Amino acid sequence: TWLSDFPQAWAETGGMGLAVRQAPLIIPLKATSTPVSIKQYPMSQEARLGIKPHIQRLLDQGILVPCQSPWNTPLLPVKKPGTNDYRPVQDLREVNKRVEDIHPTVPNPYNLLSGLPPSHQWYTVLDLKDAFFCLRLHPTSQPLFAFEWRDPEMGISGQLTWTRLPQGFKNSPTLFDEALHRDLADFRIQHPDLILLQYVDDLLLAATSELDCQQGTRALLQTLGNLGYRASAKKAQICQKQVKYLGYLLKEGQR
Amino acid sequence: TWLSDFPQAWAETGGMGLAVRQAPLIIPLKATSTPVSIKQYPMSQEARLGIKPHIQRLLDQGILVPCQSPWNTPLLPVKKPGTNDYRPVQDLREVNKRVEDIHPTVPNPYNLLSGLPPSHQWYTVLDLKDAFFCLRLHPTSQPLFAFEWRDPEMGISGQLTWTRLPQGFKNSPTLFDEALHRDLADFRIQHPDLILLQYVDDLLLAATSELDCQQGTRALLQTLGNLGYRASAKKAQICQKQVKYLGYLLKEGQR
DNA sequence: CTTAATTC
DNA sequence: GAATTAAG
DNA sequence: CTTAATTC
DNA sequence: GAATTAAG
Ligand SMILES: N=C(N)c1ccc(Oc2ccc(-c3nc4cc(C(=N)N)ccc4[nH]3)cc2)cc1
Ligand SMILES: N=C(N)c1ccc(Oc2ccc(-c3nc4cc(C(=N)N)ccc4[nH]3)cc2)cc1
Repeated sequence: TWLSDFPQAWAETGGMGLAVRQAPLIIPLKATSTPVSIKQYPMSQEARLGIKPHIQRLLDQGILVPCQSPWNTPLLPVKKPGTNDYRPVQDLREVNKRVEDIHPTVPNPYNLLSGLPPSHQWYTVLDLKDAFFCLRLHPTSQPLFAFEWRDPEMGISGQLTWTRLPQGFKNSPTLFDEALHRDLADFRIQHPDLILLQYVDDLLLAATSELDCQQGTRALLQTLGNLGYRASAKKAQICQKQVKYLGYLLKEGQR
Repeated sequence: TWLSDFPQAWAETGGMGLAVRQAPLIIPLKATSTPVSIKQYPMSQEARLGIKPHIQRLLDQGILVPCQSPWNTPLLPVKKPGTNDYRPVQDLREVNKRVEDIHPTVPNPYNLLSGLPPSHQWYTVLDLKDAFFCLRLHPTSQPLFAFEWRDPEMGISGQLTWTRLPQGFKNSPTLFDEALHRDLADFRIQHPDLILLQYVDDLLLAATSELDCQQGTRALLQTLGNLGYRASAKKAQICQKQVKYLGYLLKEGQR
């Protein structure tokens, strides 16, 4: 009943996340950067109809808000199979080129796993849902990610932008990893005998016994829920001696 | 009257050369080499008519002789401007690949000229005509360079081959340089105060005074003539303080 | 005429 | 990978 | 739809 | 240099 014991921690039962302890992020631009406004390539009705539901959902969630900005980047008619799942994909390359670089602090999977001791063979893997959207963007940095949205049948005035850390932004993974690391520092301190590996939104908790893993997982879920993050209950691998993490299969202390 | 004083040394007055002091060359094959017989691509009448005179001249000079050989390489319809000067060009690449490698002892022009002292500013440049043809090929190595020659109007049976070091053979330049160096060793010994640079068939004699250059050039021409080599009287640059050698212009001690 | 390398 | 060179 | 890289 | 990839 992991699902029922922690209603707030699961994305399926706790509503959209919001890292309440994290201050809205301010995105520094390179010293010579000036806003760039790239025109939106005309989108076909089919692509527009596919994307529409997502845009409305995000507007309802307050993740997207109307705005007028000197910045503008293109939205793409992206999918995968044939012409389904039209999730909106923003081409933020011209924005990324004007944003100041930050040190890449997210360790590569290989080195991250090196920190997994043979002594801890009871694992719990969790992946946070819509992780980036949990981090607020400071109002001053919001205009930077604006894009155009039109509804030929009288819909929206013009531009919309993100109030949360967006997908496609070059520093989103790193900024999210650093945050969360900050939010989970106390948990690590409260559970010295537990191993916690973090790779952006993918978490691995390792314990020496099934009990400790159970007690540790309870604590982690409780903490994540309270902080405003949400884990996928569907994909959760709880207290297993064999789990799939970052492309590896952890078994018998191997990999 | 350099031309009249040394009839035997100039190609224009001494007949074809023949290095009488040099033993016929034997060309060692790689340890696993076996003869290769490449078919002659059909040659058009125009190409055949252009090449014909050269082949006959060489046969008359004994430089080319009939033969039957398990080796055979192609003759090419080579020219330059449009369809003139049809000098025979043999593709000896499959023969070169089967001949044992030798150390490249011919110095590059740059290093060779480094041996030209500022003290010697009176130059004489000579280039030997048909240098390679002056070196005899041992009968045992002759079959290696065979090619096909036909005269639709009943001319030659089949193959012809060289009795002299041929053009297109990978070791001809080096073998010629080494020979000649051997033939001119005494001259260097008899003229210690003279500088003699050799680059295959291109010679540069350098002296400190116009007189020494005159006396030295006389001696060199006499020696070359007696040994069986022939210098181009037309291109000869005699006792000049400015001469063109190996692409460089030697002047005021420069280059 | 082939063939090995260099460009685009 | 189809032109373009360079060279025997 | 772009755009930067990789192949052939 | 024209395809083919990969990715925002
Ligand atoms: N596809 C196209 N339109 C074009 C393709 C190629 C182009 O240029 C060039 C093609 C070939 C060379 C070039 N080729 C060689 C071959 C050499 C050898 N191995 N003998 C030795 C040196 C050398 N230089 C130099 C430049 C220009 C245009
Ligand atoms: N001319 C032709 N018929 C062909 C041309 C190209 C062919 O293959 C390939 C083409 C392109 C790739 C390839 N392209 C990329 C682009 C990358 C990027 N910068 N996002 C990152 C990694 C990557 N791999 C790999 C193989 C096959 C056939």
